[PDB]
Amino acid sequence: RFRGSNWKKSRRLGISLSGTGKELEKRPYAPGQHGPNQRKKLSEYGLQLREKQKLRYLYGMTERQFRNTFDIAGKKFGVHGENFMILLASRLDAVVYSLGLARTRRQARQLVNHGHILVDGKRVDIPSYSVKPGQTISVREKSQKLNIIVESVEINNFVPEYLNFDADSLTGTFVRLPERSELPAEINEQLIVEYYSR
Amino acid sequence: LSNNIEINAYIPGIGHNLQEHSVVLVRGGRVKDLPGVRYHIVRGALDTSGVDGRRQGRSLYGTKKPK
Amino acid sequence: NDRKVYVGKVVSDKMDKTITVLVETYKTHKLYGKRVKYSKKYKTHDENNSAKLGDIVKIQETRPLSATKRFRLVEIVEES
Amino acid sequence: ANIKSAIKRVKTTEKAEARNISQKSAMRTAVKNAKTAVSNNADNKNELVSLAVKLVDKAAQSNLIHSNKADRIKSQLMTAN
Amino acid sequence: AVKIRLTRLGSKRNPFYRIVVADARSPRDGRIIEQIGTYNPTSANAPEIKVDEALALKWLNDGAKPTDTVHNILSKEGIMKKFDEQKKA
RNA sequence: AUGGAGAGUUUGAUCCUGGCUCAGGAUGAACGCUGGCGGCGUGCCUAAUACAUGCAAGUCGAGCGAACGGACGAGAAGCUUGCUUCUCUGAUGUUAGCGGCGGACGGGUGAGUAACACGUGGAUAACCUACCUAUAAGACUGGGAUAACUUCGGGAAACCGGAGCUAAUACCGGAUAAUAUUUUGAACCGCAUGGUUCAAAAGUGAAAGACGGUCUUGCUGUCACUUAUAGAUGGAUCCGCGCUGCAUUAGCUAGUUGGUAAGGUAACGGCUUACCAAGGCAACGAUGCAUAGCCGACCUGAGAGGGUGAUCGGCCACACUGGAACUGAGACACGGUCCAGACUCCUACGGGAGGCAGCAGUAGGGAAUCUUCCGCAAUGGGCGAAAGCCUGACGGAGCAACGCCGCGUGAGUGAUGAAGGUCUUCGGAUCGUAAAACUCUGUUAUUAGGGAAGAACAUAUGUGUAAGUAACUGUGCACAUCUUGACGGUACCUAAUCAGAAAGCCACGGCUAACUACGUGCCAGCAGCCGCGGUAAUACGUAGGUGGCAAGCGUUAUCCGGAAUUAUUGGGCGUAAAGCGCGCGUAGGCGGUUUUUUAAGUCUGAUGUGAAAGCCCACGGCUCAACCGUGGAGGGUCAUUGGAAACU
RNA sequence: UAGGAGCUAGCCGUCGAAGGUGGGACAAAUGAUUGGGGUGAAGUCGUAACAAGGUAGCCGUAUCGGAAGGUGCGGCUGGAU
Repeated sequence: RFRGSNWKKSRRLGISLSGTGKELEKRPYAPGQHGPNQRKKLSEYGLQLREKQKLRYLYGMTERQFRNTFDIAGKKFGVHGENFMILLASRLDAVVYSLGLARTRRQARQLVNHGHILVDGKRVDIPSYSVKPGQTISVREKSQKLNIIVESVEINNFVPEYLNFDADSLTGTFVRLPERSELPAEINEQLIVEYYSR
Repeated sequence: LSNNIEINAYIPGIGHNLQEHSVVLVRGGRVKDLPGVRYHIVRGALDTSGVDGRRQGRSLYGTKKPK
Repeated sequence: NDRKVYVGKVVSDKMDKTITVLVETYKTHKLYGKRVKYSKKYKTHDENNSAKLGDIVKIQETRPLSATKRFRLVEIVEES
Repeated sequence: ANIKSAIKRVKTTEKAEARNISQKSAMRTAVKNAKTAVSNNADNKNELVSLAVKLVDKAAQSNLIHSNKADRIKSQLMTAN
Repeated sequence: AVKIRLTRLGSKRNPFYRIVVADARSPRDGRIIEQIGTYNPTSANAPEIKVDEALALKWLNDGAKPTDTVHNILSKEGIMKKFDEQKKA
């Protein structure tokens, strides 16, 4: 996947949601060597590529994972720009970041692959498994606490829309699927659909 | 070639091991602004090794990736 | 049961009991949809030299009584 | 590396065809003479078939000949009878 | 003769048999006479026996034979147990 | 009607027209460089080139001769009191025959074949069918041989040449009934002809074993056996249509063309033979040439669709070549026979042999495409009740990123300058909240212990029931007792483990997001079109940033979209390419106007209704998924069917 | 006896694959030498055509000249006076 450190990633792309923010220290125009110059844009074909780059780098997958969901967005006959996102919002990638199981997603997306998260029962090793809404997104009882697991539950409450949670060993429910209004405007989801049109 | 057709094939790269009678491999790929010759010579494949002193075009011209 | 009982109209009765009726219909180019007339003579055995010139002969297929004789006679209408 | 069946079959079909050229040749003996002696209204003009229709069904009672060939035999035999 | 067999499906090291009553002169995955039902005995518990026993009344009465493994799931599931009275005609 | 934009390119500068070029997909791809692990497919595309070796179809003492070994009572003792040294009771096994089945299956290949071959729709009043299942006729008689054993010979050889012998459920003669059969009359369609009783010379089976218990056998269970029906199987024959191109292939055939009589085939006839007329076949391109197994299927197209076949299925053809037959129900037979040919091999030189397109392997050629692998555990088939053998089918392992899906190459900090150069009209932000210096997690990985499904289905393990049986095994049918597993202790689970050991590549000119210095002097060289380098190159070559995206990146070649440059949909013919020099005219195509018949063409309605991975919609199985099933949809295209006449 | 009939054998003529040549036909490869074409350099000479390009074109045709061109006869403007 991505496997980086997001401290320069808030300044590199459009946005990538590192933490509270990382651009205010140095000059936030560009990271370096050519930025404060004749500032050139790119095309709308490249803007939808850049709007793809504000969501491919945000969700952290590769292509044909951000791209093979797009043809099943052609199976769901709603708005193609946002019904793509609601199936993209219906997986285990929303768990390892948003509900706080680390100070990031990387230490917690490690924690599912050990078999130390164990959603829906015994074990789901993979985060590409779509969280089919209704299954009890649980936590392994042999990994209850760390320096990261229960810590950011106290920091970040409001496990998002149509995914509830608990402190009962930090288990959720994921009661339904959230809509496009439960999809942030940090990257405009409508402007990915035409780079994949081209 | 194998089928005994005589060509004029462009030898890309700078240095070579192509004095005579080298049992070589030949691609397509025309070099423009050069009449008749419209074939390349695969560097570093059959009986030549590729050229040495390249550091921006390293995958081509027979150079293995450094370290 | 029966056998196939197609129709026709003679072209040339060969010597000693071989009439040759003419069938023609309209096939199309499926790329174009435009149909066009086309012909396919199916040669019938005349049992007793029944059919004549002009006759719109309805015949009936059989198993081969000879090399060409695949069809036998049922219906003859007119003559010129 | 021919297996023992191929060396066994060639000899049992040597002797089975020797049993097949026993009776079929004896039938093709019978269709050479009892065919030639039933005709022209001989001494046994209607009794020669009691060996002919005997033996052409002796070929039919075993695997020597097709039964329709035995039917083909009586077609030209009993037309003369 | 014509006989019931085990024609399989499924990915690597995992069979999905749909049964077929057809001739022995065909290969095991060849062209068939009748694909009656399926049989997936390889599960954790079940043999998953789906059977439309209406046509065993035809074929076993005029030429088809059960053969040594397709015979005794019929004696297990009870397909030929219904045929036991249907052969008792 | 979920698709249909493109980028450039003729100038000193425009519009048209035109091809050409790239952007985008895919490949059995292969190559340069790279390379974590699983879960998955595919795997000489060339030489249908040639082959060493292994090695791949068998089957049954419950057929019966043999003969061998031989348990088996096995004397007297060979007195070494232990063997059989003898005899017969001699089983089982071996043989190796005779015997019935199989050999046409599984497996492999696309040369031939442009065709009924295949596909698809029909048809046989021209159809066959061992075995299997059901239906009835029933199993009478005699029987020589005959290998085996003895005997003679050859040759190191190989394997034979001769003399006498031996059993059968093998085999052959005698009569037995049948819709047999050609002679006499009553059914309808398809002229011929059929249809099912008719009624007659007819016609001949025949196999007997191990055995439940009985009867020193009887229904013969077993498993056959031969007589008259069927069910089935696969195959045959006959007409529709889909089926490459060349007239710089036009005149094609002469047993040909129709018929006339014999064949003979499961049937048909020019199929051949004696007869009759030249006829028949043709520019709608017969004829011939060249090329190619066909279809499903793949694939991209808005649809109009048409290109691939490694795939993966169905059919056809082939088995060193070319002929001829045998046997068998089924062959003109891939590990049968004979002939002829060409190649190869052994030899003691006398004559002997062999046909990898069955599975690996070898050489060859090629750019290249799997281990002289394992096990039959599952399935499936073969003969046998079964057990057993054969599986080089199959189920697995190997090897390959060649390709598909996840997995990786791992984090909260803290200097925007700790040590650091693609620049400086250096002062600097800086690679760079990069990082030393730490919190922490252990996908994989290290490595030491449980372990698994599949692996369930039999025959083995009696009571029975059903056809029941003289009674009972037997056979179909309930148990509940017990069988074995290539993969594999592999996968999986536990713990321990270090933040462990892991991405590469092309430009940074404009297309197109990713730039700057050293050489460099139209040189080296890049080069998709326009083009860079002549001493100030952002373009070359040298090096930091980034960028596109990840175990790939790039090149090469190959089909499609982009592209309506084949334009039915959806192209032009005055000057751009498109009218002969004009005609006249043969064929052909296409024709003014107005009424009525059919329902042919049109368009509809009742169904059957169109193919398996491919294809509509929704689930199930896969950790996701890769990858396999479900439910209708179902054809809405073709057939069986009713119709309607303006317009043809 | 094995004589007839048949059979093994014996001859006797019809058709045969392959062969053997035989003539050709067709196809491919090669051939001392050659003659048209393309690309480059255009090394060279001339300046034909484009300006009524110094003495308008163009077609069919015909002849000469190595070629460019020269002329001639019908037709066309896609030409100046």
